[PDB]
Amino acid sequence: QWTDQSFIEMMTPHHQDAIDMAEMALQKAEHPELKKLARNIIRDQEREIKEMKTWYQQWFKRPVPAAMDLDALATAQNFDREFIRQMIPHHQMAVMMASNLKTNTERPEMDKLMDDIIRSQSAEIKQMKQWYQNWYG
Ligand SMILES: [Ag+]
Ligand SMILES: [Ag+]
Ligand SMILES: [Ag+]
Repeated sequence: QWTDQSFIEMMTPHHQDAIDMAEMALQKAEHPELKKLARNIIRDQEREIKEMKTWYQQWFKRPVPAAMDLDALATAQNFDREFIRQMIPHHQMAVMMASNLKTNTERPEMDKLMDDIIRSQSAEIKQMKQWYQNWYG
C-alpha cells in the first residue's frame, strides 16, 4: 500500500534506472525503434522525476531522500533483446505501483501522474513485446 510519500521515494530511483538504461540505448541500440523508445523514456521519465521532486518538497518540507542490471545489458550480444527483457517487467512494476497509489491518493497532482505512468508505460510494454516477437520470435 503506497502513499504519496513512499511512492515518490521509490518511483524516483526506479525512474532513474529506466533513464540510465535508455541512455545506454542511445549508444548501443541496434534497432531505430528502440532508440526512439529510449528518447521517449528519457524525456517522459526525467520530467516526472522533476515533478515528483518539486511536489515532495512542497508537501513534506524536505527533499526526496536518496534493481536492473546495467552490466548484463552492456555485455549482451543482442543489446535490444536484453534491454527488452529487463525493461518490460521494470515497466510493469511502475504500472502496478501507479495503479495502487491511484486508489490511495487524494492529490490531483498524483492522480494525473498515475494516469500518465499507466498509459505511457503500458503502451511501451505492448510495443516492446511485439518487437521482441518480430526480432527474436
Ligand atoms: Ag519508474
Ligand atoms: Ag521501466
Ligand atoms: Ag515497487
